[PDB]
Amino acid sequence: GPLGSDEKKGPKVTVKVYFDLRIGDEDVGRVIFGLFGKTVPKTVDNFVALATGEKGFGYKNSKFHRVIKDFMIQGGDFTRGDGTGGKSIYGERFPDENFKLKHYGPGWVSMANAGKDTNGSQFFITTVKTAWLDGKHVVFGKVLEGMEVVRKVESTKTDSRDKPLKDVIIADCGKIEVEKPFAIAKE
Amino acid sequence: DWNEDMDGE
Ligand SMILES: [Zn+2]
Repeated sequence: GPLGSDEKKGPKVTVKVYFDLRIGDEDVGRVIFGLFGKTVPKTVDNFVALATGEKGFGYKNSKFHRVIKDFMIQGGDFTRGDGTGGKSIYGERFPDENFKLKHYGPGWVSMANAGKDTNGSQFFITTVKTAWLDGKHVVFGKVLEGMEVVRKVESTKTDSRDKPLKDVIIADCGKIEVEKPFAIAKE
Repeated sequence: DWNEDMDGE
Protein backbone atom coordinates (compact mmCIF):
# COMPACT_ATOMS: atom_id res chain seq x y z
CA GLY A 1 0.00 0.00 0.00
CA PRO A 2 2.80 2.54 -0.61
CA LEU A 3 1.10 5.87 -1.49
CA GLY A 4 3.19 6.82 -4.54
CA SER A 5 2.22 3.55 -6.18
CA ASP A 6 -1.41 3.80 -4.96
CA GLU A 7 -1.75 7.36 -6.44
CA LYS A 8 -0.59 6.03 -9.82
CA LYS A 9 -6.49 5.19 -8.99
CA GLY A 10 -9.45 5.48 -11.35
CA PRO A 11 -11.76 8.04 -12.99
CA LYS A 12 -13.05 11.17 -11.29
CA VAL A 13 -16.61 11.41 -10.07
CA THR A 14 -18.03 14.69 -11.43
CA VAL A 15 -21.71 14.40 -10.44
CA LYS A 16 -23.94 12.03 -8.42
CA VAL A 17 -27.38 10.55 -8.93
CA TYR A 18 -29.70 9.07 -6.31
CA PHE A 19 -32.41 6.44 -6.69
CA ASP A 20 -34.91 5.80 -3.88
CA LEU A 21 -36.08 2.22 -4.45
CA ARG A 22 -39.21 0.24 -3.53
CA ILE A 23 -39.82 -3.48 -3.61
CA GLY A 24 -43.57 -4.11 -3.68
CA ASP A 25 -45.05 -1.60 -1.25
CA GLU A 26 -41.88 -1.46 0.85
CA ASP A 27 -39.27 1.34 0.76
CA VAL A 28 -35.84 -0.32 0.69
CA GLY A 29 -33.49 2.66 0.64
CA ARG A 30 -31.35 4.99 -1.44
CA VAL A 31 -28.58 4.14 -3.88
CA ILE A 32 -26.12 6.89 -4.88
CA PHE A 33 -24.01 6.65 -8.04
CA GLY A 34 -20.93 8.64 -8.83
CA LEU A 35 -20.71 9.32 -12.55
CA PHE A 36 -17.59 9.86 -14.67
CA GLY A 37 -18.59 12.95 -16.58
CA LYS A 38 -15.11 13.86 -17.81
CA THR A 39 -14.48 10.31 -19.09
CA VAL A 40 -17.82 9.64 -20.79
CA PRO A 41 -19.55 13.02 -20.85
CA LYS A 42 -22.29 12.21 -23.38
CA THR A 43 -23.23 8.99 -21.62
CA VAL A 44 -23.22 10.63 -18.20
CA ASP A 45 -25.29 13.61 -19.46
CA ASN A 46 -27.92 11.16 -20.77
CA PHE A 47 -28.13 9.21 -17.47
CA VAL A 48 -28.25 12.35 -15.31
CA ALA A 49 -30.91 14.02 -17.52
CA LEU A 50 -33.06 10.90 -17.26
CA ALA A 51 -32.61 10.85 -13.49
CA THR A 52 -33.74 14.51 -13.18
CA GLY A 53 -36.58 14.07 -15.66
CA GLU A 54 -35.59 17.40 -17.21
CA LYS A 55 -36.54 16.39 -20.76
CA GLY A 56 -40.11 15.54 -19.68
CA PHE A 57 -39.40 11.82 -19.39
CA GLY A 58 -37.01 9.59 -17.51
CA TYR A 59 -36.42 7.07 -14.77
CA LYS A 60 -38.89 8.12 -12.06
CA ASN A 61 -41.49 5.34 -11.56
CA SER A 62 -39.74 2.84 -13.90
CA LYS A 63 -38.82 -0.72 -12.81
CA PHE A 64 -35.81 -2.99 -12.54
CA HIS A 65 -37.29 -5.48 -14.97
CA ARG A 66 -34.49 -8.03 -14.74
CA VAL A 67 -32.49 -9.31 -11.77
CA ILE A 68 -29.85 -12.06 -12.01
CA LYS A 69 -28.24 -12.99 -8.68
CA ASP A 70 -24.39 -13.06 -8.80
CA PHE A 71 -24.53 -11.06 -12.04
CA MET A 72 -26.47 -7.79 -12.24
CA ILE A 73 -29.71 -5.86 -11.86
CA GLN A 74 -31.08 -4.05 -14.94
CA GLY A 75 -33.55 -1.23 -15.53
CA GLY A 76 -34.19 2.12 -17.31
CA ASP A 77 -36.90 0.93 -19.72
CA PHE A 78 -39.32 3.71 -18.91
CA THR A 79 -41.51 3.20 -22.01
CA ARG A 80 -42.27 -0.56 -21.93
CA GLY A 81 -40.70 -1.89 -18.68
CA ASP A 82 -39.49 -5.17 -20.22
CA GLY A 83 -36.21 -4.44 -21.99
CA THR A 84 -37.59 -3.52 -25.40
CA GLY A 85 -38.03 0.18 -24.74
CA GLY A 86 -36.63 3.45 -23.48
CA LYS A 87 -34.89 6.19 -25.41
CA SER A 88 -31.97 8.57 -24.93
CA ILE A 89 -31.95 12.36 -24.65
CA TYR A 90 -30.25 12.36 -28.12
CA GLY A 91 -32.82 10.27 -29.96
CA GLU A 92 -33.96 6.68 -29.81
CA ARG A 93 -30.40 5.43 -29.39
CA PHE A 94 -26.85 6.82 -29.49
CA PRO A 95 -23.39 5.48 -30.23
CA ASP A 96 -20.80 3.94 -27.94
CA GLU A 97 -18.84 6.89 -26.59
CA ASN A 98 -15.69 4.97 -25.56
CA PHE A 99 -14.65 1.86 -23.65
CA LYS A 100 -12.16 3.62 -21.41
CA LEU A 101 -13.65 2.05 -18.31
CA LYS A 102 -14.13 -1.62 -17.43
CA HIS A 103 -16.59 -3.53 -15.28
CA TYR A 104 -14.01 -3.61 -12.48
CA GLY A 105 -16.14 -5.26 -9.85
CA PRO A 106 -19.46 -5.07 -8.06
CA GLY A 107 -21.36 -1.81 -8.22
CA TRP A 108 -20.25 -0.60 -11.62
CA VAL A 109 -22.89 1.00 -13.82
CA SER A 110 -22.96 0.32 -17.54
CA MET A 111 -25.22 0.81 -20.58
CA ALA A 112 -27.36 -2.06 -21.84
CA ASN A 113 -27.35 -2.50 -25.63
CA ALA A 114 -28.43 -4.64 -28.59
CA GLY A 115 -25.12 -4.50 -30.40
CA LYS A 116 -22.71 -1.81 -31.49
CA ASP A 117 -23.97 1.81 -31.14
CA THR A 118 -27.37 1.01 -29.62
CA ASN A 119 -27.30 2.82 -26.24
CA GLY A 120 -30.67 4.16 -25.06
CA SER A 121 -31.84 4.62 -21.46
CA GLN A 122 -31.39 1.06 -20.20
CA PHE A 123 -28.52 0.44 -17.79
CA PHE A 124 -27.32 -2.25 -15.49
CA ILE A 125 -25.56 -2.34 -12.14
CA THR A 126 -23.08 -5.17 -11.75
CA THR A 127 -23.11 -7.23 -8.55
CA VAL A 128 -19.91 -9.06 -9.46
CA LYS A 129 -16.91 -8.33 -11.71
CA THR A 130 -18.24 -8.86 -15.26
CA ALA A 131 -15.05 -8.65 -17.31
CA TRP A 132 -16.62 -10.52 -20.26
CA LEU A 133 -18.66 -7.37 -21.02
CA ASP A 134 -15.54 -5.16 -21.21
CA GLY A 135 -15.17 -3.33 -24.51
CA LYS A 136 -18.78 -4.10 -25.50
CA HIS A 137 -20.81 -2.12 -22.94
CA VAL A 138 -20.06 1.48 -22.02
CA VAL A 139 -19.24 1.86 -18.30
CA PHE A 140 -20.05 5.31 -16.90
CA GLY A 141 -20.48 5.14 -13.09
CA LYS A 142 -20.07 3.37 -9.75
CA VAL A 143 -22.31 2.88 -6.75
CA LEU A 144 -20.89 5.07 -3.93
CA GLU A 145 -23.49 4.41 -1.23
CA GLY A 146 -26.32 1.98 -0.84
CA MET A 147 -24.60 -1.12 -2.19
CA GLU A 148 -26.61 -2.93 0.51
CA VAL A 149 -29.83 -1.72 -1.21
CA VAL A 150 -28.49 -3.03 -4.52
CA ARG A 151 -27.92 -6.41 -2.79
CA LYS A 152 -31.54 -6.42 -1.54
CA VAL A 153 -32.78 -5.97 -5.10
CA GLU A 154 -30.29 -8.62 -6.39
CA SER A 155 -31.73 -11.16 -3.94
CA THR A 156 -35.42 -10.43 -4.62
CA LYS A 157 -37.42 -13.43 -5.85
CA THR A 158 -37.79 -13.71 -9.61
CA ASP A 159 -39.68 -15.79 -12.15
CA SER A 160 -38.22 -18.09 -14.80
CA ARG A 161 -37.41 -15.12 -17.05
CA ASP A 162 -35.56 -13.28 -14.22
CA LYS A 163 -38.38 -10.74 -13.73
CA PRO A 164 -38.92 -9.76 -10.04
CA LEU A 165 -42.16 -11.21 -8.60
CA LYS A 166 -42.60 -7.94 -6.69
CA ASP A 167 -42.06 -4.82 -8.79
CA VAL A 168 -38.83 -3.00 -7.96
CA ILE A 169 -39.49 0.68 -8.72
CA ILE A 170 -37.50 3.86 -8.75
CA ALA A 171 -39.78 5.82 -6.42
CA ASP A 172 -37.72 9.02 -6.73
CA CYS A 173 -34.47 10.02 -8.40
CA GLY A 174 -32.38 13.06 -9.13
CA LYS A 175 -28.92 14.55 -9.20
CA ILE A 176 -26.56 15.75 -6.48
CA GLU A 177 -23.86 18.25 -7.45
CA VAL A 178 -20.23 17.45 -6.68
CA GLU A 179 -18.24 20.63 -5.94
CA LYS A 180 -14.80 19.06 -6.20
CA PRO A 181 -14.57 16.04 -8.55
CA PHE A 182 -12.75 13.12 -6.93
CA ALA A 183 -11.03 9.92 -8.08
CA ILE A 184 -12.19 6.50 -6.97
CA ALA A 185 -10.51 3.06 -7.01
CA LYS A 186 -10.69 0.76 -10.08
CA GLU A 187 -12.24 -2.11 -8.18
CA ASP B 1 -7.46 10.25 -26.08
CA TRP B 2 -6.71 9.32 -22.46
CA ASN B 3 -6.59 11.89 -19.65
CA GLU B 4 -4.82 10.57 -16.51
CA ASP B 5 -6.32 13.09 -14.03
CA MET B 6 -9.94 12.50 -15.08
CA ASP B 7 -9.96 8.91 -16.46
CA GLY B 8 -7.48 7.36 -14.04
CA GLU B 9 -4.51 5.12 -14.74
ZN1 LIG C 1 -2.04 1.89 -0.07
